[PDB]
Amino acid sequence: MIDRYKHQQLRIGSVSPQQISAWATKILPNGEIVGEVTKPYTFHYKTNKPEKDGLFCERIFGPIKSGICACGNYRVIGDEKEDPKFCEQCGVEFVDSRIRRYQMGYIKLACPVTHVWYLKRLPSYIANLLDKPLKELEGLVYCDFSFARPITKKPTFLRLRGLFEYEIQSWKYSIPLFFTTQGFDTFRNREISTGAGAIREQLADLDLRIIIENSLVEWEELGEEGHTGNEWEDRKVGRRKDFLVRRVELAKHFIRTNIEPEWMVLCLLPVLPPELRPIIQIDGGKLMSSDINELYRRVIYRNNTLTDLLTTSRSTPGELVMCQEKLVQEAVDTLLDNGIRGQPMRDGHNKVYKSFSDVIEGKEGRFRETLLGKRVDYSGRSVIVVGPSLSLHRCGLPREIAIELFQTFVIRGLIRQHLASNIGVAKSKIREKEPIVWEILQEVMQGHPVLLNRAPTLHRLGIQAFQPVLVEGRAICLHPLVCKGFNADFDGDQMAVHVPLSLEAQVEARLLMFSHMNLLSPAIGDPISVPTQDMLIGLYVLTSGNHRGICVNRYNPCNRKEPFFSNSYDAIGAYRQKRINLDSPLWLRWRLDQRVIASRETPIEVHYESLGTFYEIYGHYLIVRSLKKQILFIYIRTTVGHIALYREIEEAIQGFSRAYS
Amino acid sequence: FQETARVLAKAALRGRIDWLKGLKENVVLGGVIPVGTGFKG
Amino acid sequence: GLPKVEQVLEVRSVDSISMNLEKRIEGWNKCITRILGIPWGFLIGAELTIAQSRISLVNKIQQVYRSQGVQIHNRHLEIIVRQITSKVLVSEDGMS
Amino acid sequence: IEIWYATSEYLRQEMNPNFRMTDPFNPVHIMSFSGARGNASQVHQLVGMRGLMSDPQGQMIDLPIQSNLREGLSLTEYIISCYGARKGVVDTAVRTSDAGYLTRRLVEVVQHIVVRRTDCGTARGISVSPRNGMMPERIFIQTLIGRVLADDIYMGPRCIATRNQDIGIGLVNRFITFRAQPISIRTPFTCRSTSWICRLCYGRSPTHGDLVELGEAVGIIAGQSIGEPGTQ
Amino acid sequence: NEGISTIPGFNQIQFEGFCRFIDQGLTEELYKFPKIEDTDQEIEFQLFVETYQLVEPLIKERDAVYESLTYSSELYVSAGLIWKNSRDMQEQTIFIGNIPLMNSLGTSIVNGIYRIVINQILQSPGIYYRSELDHNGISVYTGTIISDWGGRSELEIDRKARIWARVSRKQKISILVLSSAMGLNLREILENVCYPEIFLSFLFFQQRCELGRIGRRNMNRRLNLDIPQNNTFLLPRDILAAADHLIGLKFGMGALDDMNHLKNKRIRSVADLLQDQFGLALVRLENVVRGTICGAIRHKLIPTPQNLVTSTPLTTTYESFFGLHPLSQVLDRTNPLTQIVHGRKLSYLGPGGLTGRTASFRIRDIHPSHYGRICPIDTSEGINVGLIGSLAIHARIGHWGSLESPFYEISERSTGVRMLYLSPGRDEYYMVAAGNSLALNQDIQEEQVVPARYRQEFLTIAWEQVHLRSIFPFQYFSIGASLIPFIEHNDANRALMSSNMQRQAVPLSRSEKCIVGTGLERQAALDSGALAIAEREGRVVYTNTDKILLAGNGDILSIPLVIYQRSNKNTCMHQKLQVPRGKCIKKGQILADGAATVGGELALGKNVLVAYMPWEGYNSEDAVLISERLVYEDIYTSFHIRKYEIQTAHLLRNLDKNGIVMLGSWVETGDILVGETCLKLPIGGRGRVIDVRWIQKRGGSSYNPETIRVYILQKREIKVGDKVAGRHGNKGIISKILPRQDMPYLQDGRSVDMVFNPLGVPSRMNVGQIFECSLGLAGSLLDRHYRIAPFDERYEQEASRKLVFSELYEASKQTANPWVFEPEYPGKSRIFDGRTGNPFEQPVIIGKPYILKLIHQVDDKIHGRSSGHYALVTQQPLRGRAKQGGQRVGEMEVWALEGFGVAHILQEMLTYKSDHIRARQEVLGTTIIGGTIPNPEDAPESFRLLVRELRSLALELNHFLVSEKNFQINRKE
DNA sequence: TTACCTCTCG
RNA sequence: CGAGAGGUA
Ligand SMILES: [Mg+2]
Ligand SMILES: [Zn+2]
Repeated sequence: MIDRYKHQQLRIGSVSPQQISAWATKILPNGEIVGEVTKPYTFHYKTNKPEKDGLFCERIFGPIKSGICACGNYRVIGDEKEDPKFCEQCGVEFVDSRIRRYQMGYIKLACPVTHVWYLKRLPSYIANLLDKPLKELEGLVYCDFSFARPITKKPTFLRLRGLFEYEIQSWKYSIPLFFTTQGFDTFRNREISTGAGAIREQLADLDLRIIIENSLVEWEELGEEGHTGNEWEDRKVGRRKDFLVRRVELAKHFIRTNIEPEWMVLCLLPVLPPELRPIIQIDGGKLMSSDINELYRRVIYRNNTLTDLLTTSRSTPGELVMCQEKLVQEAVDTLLDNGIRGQPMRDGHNKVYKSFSDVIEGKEGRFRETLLGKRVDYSGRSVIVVGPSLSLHRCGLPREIAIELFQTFVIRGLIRQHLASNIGVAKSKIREKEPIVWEILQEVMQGHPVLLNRAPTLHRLGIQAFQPVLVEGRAICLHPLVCKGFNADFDGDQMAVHVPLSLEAQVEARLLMFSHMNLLSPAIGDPISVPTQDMLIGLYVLTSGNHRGICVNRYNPCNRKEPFFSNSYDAIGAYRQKRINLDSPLWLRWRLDQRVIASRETPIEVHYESLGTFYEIYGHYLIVRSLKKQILFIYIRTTVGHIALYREIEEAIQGFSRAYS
Repeated sequence: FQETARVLAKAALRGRIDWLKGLKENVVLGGVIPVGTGFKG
Repeated sequence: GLPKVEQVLEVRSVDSISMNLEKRIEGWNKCITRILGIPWGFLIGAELTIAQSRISLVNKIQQVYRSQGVQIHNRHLEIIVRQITSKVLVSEDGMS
Repeated sequence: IEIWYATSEYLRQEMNPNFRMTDPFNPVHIMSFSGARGNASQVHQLVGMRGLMSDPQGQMIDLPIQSNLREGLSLTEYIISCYGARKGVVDTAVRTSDAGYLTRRLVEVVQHIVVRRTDCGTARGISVSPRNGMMPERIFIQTLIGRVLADDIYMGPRCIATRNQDIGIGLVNRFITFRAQPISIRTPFTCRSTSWICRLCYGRSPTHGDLVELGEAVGIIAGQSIGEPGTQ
Repeated sequence: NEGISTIPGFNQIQFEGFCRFIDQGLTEELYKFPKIEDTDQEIEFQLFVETYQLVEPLIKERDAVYESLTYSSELYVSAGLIWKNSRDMQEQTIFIGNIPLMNSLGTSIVNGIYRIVINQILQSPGIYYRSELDHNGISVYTGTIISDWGGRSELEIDRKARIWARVSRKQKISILVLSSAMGLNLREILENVCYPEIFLSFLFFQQRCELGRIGRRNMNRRLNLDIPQNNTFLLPRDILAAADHLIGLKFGMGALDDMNHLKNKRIRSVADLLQDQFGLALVRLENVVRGTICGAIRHKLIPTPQNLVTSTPLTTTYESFFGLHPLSQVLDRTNPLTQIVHGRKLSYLGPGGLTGRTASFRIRDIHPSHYGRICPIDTSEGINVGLIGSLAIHARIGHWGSLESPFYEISERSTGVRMLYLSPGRDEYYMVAAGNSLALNQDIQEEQVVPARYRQEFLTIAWEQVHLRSIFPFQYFSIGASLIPFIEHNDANRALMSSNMQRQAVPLSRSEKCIVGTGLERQAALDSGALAIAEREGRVVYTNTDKILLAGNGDILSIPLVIYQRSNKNTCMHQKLQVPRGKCIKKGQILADGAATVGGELALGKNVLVAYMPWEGYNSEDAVLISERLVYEDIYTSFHIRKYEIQTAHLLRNLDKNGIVMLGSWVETGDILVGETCLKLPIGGRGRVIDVRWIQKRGGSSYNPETIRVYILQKREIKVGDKVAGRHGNKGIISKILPRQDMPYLQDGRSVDMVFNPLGVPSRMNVGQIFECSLGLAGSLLDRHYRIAPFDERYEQEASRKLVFSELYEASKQTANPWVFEPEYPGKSRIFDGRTGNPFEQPVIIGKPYILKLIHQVDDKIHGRSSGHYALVTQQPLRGRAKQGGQRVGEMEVWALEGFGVAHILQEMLTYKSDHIRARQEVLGTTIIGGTIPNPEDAPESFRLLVRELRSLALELNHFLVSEKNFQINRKE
């Protein structure tokens, strides 16, 4: 066979600054760009209207009510024939409020910042690429230290070629005076380095193919006199040995992967769509406003302070800018992954704030909590009861539960039979509990199955399907023999019901999820539905037997049972008419072939007569034979109880056969 | 299923591509799982 | 009981499950190299380690279940055991 | 400790003979013998002696319990008995939790395995001998049922079984009568891939008693099967 | 003086704790208040603690609940401020704030809610020695110093003498250096310490150094020392002594401590917590006072002492404690038993206490020290099993935090006996016996032997060598276990279940007392608070359903009664009079009865005729078959009241002029109760509107939105699906109700009310029920009620059998019913079938036991949903019956569906039914029309959200499909 | 561990 | 809506 082929793929990748922009940018009829949100304002102060350039702004994130623009007029969406996509007065985007769920916005940052994950891991990805001490790259990042030779890409007149150096005491003013206005800037950019602009630039001009060459050589040289020294030393030799492999690998991937190494330090910053951070008025909820929003404002603020500081005060020293650079970085860090560095970063009243990593992680993290399982419609719950008379394929469903689950189906019926004019008309009939609603409900559920599950669903048998039968009362009735699979008892257990809507779904339930089809357990092949408690007691009693010797007769039978029956029906009859008891011994003629399970015992007495007939008495049977060696008669000693079990098993087989026909 | 941040980072860097050939993955995407009636033959 | 099954399945220490086993595996590896050549020695050594390991792990889990009267078929344990035992580690000396 | 354990144990041993010989139809016997409810240990406590108990930290308490529930436990005995009960309650709570972690993790390792092909094409199989381990015949039988043979088995010039044939209880028995020692079976360890299995290597299904169908989730069934017996 | 000679009141601990806080606690905290002056020198404030007065409550307690206020008391204290500039004195008494008051029962009413404070168990400050087995060779030993601060101090000795402090994360820190820090000479140390040679060979204060009084005493006992009690510090000599002991262990001369013993644990209570909070509040008043002083400077104004201090700090602290502390909980008022049990609870967890997931297995087992103090049976099952427990009947709290069990001294002395209370430590050193003196041989009584406890062990010794005897019947158990009859014959596992179920019983419309009981039902009623007892002696002069007047020596006292009122758990409270007019009463005697109480005893259930036999499968597993008599004679009917509240066609028939539904209306789901913003009835509530309350309110910035509350009553009868239980651990759910004619019947003609399965007793090990059913039958016939204390076999072997069999015989003879006692099979009889008239084959157990109806009813349980409201972010269905929500298909369920191979069914659950907005809206239409539903192609919202969230952390996820036929790659959105 | 229910509180 | 507490099976 030729396989039917389907190819699907999912790709994950870090994104460039230009992309984050395109995710959130539009050009209006005026020709004006929209998208960056600058102000920290959320809505309005007691006005309940989104502010402009605000975290909830309509123009950047889409309209709040459909068709009603910023101005307050309403143009009918569904028609683009003569509708300004963007109104002259305001950016309207008239079509839908759904966009507020999906639309994105971006924030420009004056200072380059660094992502936490690459830096945080002990085998830091940035460090692995850098080949410089982890402390040195980090120190520059969180504390004021300045690199001296930032770019190896371009030649520079000053030549200390130093690393991060704390002291800027080196003449810097005379150097600026000697140099032209910004002549110093060209030189400084080439040489002096600060913050993370330096990291971004060092990462940006790096030679990967060269990096591999150096590494391999160093890796080859290391291992000289390897495995031949004091315990302390070898350990160190190895740790370097690996850092080297790890680094070669990262670079190789970069060569063939289309992801640019500089993207790790971030120029633009992304913003979640406004709905996903409802921040609804905390009208007594008190937590309705999102911490997402709270964290967002801080980054927005420090950034605005810096943009102004630079514009306002070129004269003010780098000390003013240096002070607030660190502040901006820290807000972003908490927003991305707080607790990575272990900083509490919490308001005193508040718990440590929720970083976006927390949102994703764990049981309540998006993937486990929402992606793997979800709440559903067309479902119900109630307590369970014994239901002995039901058949294996059936279950009893309370009527109140049913009317809820099968409502749509009944409305159709009322309309189809023309007992109601409109959908609204019918819903009324359902409420007055008129008797007709019940005849229609019964008709609709006749060949439609339903699914039942118990709470701790340990194994497949936890969910099984049944044909529902309407019952009055408020509990679900279940067949006695299905309880082992569900592990259910009748002392407070509850169950849930689901209805299968599609035709495809309905076929699967009848054909692959019904009890008759699943009578053997998955683990070794054993029967899962077998008679278990009271039922077993009854079967044992029927087959238990009768007193045999001293128990039935006081004195030896030597010094000195009777009923003989021809067909089994007569015997069962005598039991009813009280002629005999369940345990009384009896003799039954058998016309068939010696199927009685009994021990291999030779006859107790053979009695042989002169004309030729021989009678053989065994413990449970008498066989009469003649000279021609033919068995004239066989009689079995038994009790009524034994014949009753045989008859039921036999009749059931024959009945099923006669029904098929 | 356990270390979500750590895995996701390593991957973004390497541009990993996942061909969706297992059960759990297709559940997240809300698409027919390739088992049983879903397996096509 | 259950703790033991978690221990066996999560193989924190190879010796922890069976002492006799660690012995064999460390021993085999040292000895095999001298006896056989590069193309064939790693391959044969792997096949032997894989075979003993597989028998022991199934047998250890199973003894715990049989003590308490729980009977589970082997095929099921084997699907799980294979994944535990299906991978190899390239060594320090190997760079290409 | 020793005198009391012997006394308790002899009494338990002798309970069933007393019921079967002197009162065959007693309600307590019917319920236990039938299999309906009750266990010998549970009955022993109602009708014999409860016995020596273990204190926390595993030390016997030295005061025997000479009473049963019908007769009535003394205050001192009742207090000693309580020890055991806290152990049970603590174990049940713990066991329910531990089982779930083991199951979640087992399903994850083997979720991807589905039966995707009819024959892998392997010509290798594991060999099962009655010897090579001291195997009670039971164990020998259970391993073999449901598996497909990887090579022909012959007694003299006649073939008992051919490659690609499933093994059932009747065949296994013939192998036992005729003492055919080395049997080679295709098994999950003999397949050629780790992302899927083939029908012949997996063998007969536990549910429907026939070769597994293409498209079945063998892995989810395995995780669940090892885990559910865990509650016990 | 109490508890010797009688069972102590069940609320005594709360009463004593509150009193201690009111006087001693208040004074101690007040003293520490600092005199406050600022800068180089400023005005000085004086809080004179000598004169503190607490004044009476302005509102009465009933009013406080009606208007949602808090019942409290006002603290007025005198103070003087000498403004630095003035040099003169002004004195006034400022109203510092409000401190809450307790009712005798032990509850506090705060913001309208009855609240109760639970007790906590924590490790006591002191020195503890542990021997840690060492991974290599010889074992390491260690010492530790628990403190009120909680800092622990570690000292350790290795195989080579180490004497190294382990407080530093670093391995080596010197204890000797700490001794030198104390100024001790090296020479001084040598003279002080024994084992000098070993130490020769070897040649903070704010938190750890304070040891409470409890901490000091423990130190002095463990290392014999006798620094006086007023001293409360980590004086250095102690550290030296500790080292000396540490080495003695290395040489064999020592004891390793057990930390689970109760001599090493302490109990905090209402008093401690309240005192603590007072301190926090007081520090907050200092902050406020300093601040107003600064304000005075700005305005340059002469302060009035009152102006400087506000009442906010005291009130706010308590309001927060009651509302948010872990150990302050709302009282369960389901039944009278629940109210009494809640107070007695003890928790290991709490603030500054253990957490359940974290805690060790060993902390959750019984220890031999618990006897007489903490009940062995009661615990809360779950991940919290073993950590929440209950105080025993005869326990009390000592001067130190420790608990105490009463013991009788049998040793010869003048009096020859006294009842004494012993600390958990003291009694390990005496031999205690619980046996009796009824054995005599040819020697004397003193030589006879008995089982006994000594040093945490059980042994057998002669009567001469015993010192103390345990004499009380209910001493080792809590209130719930002490309400079960014939407990000796029920396995202990069941007893946990049983105590739990009594707490879940519903007060019924008419109440009846039990035929068989244990005798503690009488005290349980007295202490619940549901009865009206006399406060003065007198004669009853007028009785009306609303009130009673008692006239004693020239005064007339009016006692209000409770008619049809709601409880926290939606149950009804109603009091009914027990006293005829014209009768004399003494103080403390009963005047009226509450719900679930008849004649001064607790009555939570009814007595019914029952048979134990199999019946057509209706009783399979644990299910019950019942007669209709119970339904039509109203044996098990209960009243339930719910409240619905708001803040400010056929429908609207009920509403009045203002629009609020009138009293006496019958309402059904959908009907508006109070007039867009309309409040409407949920599903399953249908009842008379018993009352409407337009409550004006204060406290909010606006006059608090007046609250309109509606209260609705539902009368509920027994139905299929209800849960019923007995007192011995037996629980079941009703499966069928059958007409009297079809029920099994006796030789008297009567038909049994309920039928239970008989296969249950062997598995669950409760033989108590068989003894109780049989005695019940006897009492009904002979007109007797029996109250029997536990453990009756102390008197003789097989005592219970002798009581039951004898009583059954008397009933059989006096009323001539021979079936009640049958000599061949005692306790069992032969009964007949209603359907056919034929005898059942084997004899069956018939009796009248006491059966209770539980709070879990079917009506509350049932739920259904189609369509409906959807959530904002996840866009999934809502959770909860109240919220009209869906049900969860979770991880485990998916796995099962996958095993079956039902892919289509699963996809549906993940898309159309939950979270695919476009798809969801279509299916409702296809179904009404009659069409086919297509398989969805786009992604659900759940997936879309993940992408957006990731794109927020700067990562991109894309889904592409590559066409097999032409090789094109298409990006799905 | 799963599911289920009620409440209070800023 | 975020926390806390009491239950159920
Ligand atoms: Mg149950
Ligand atoms: Zn007794």
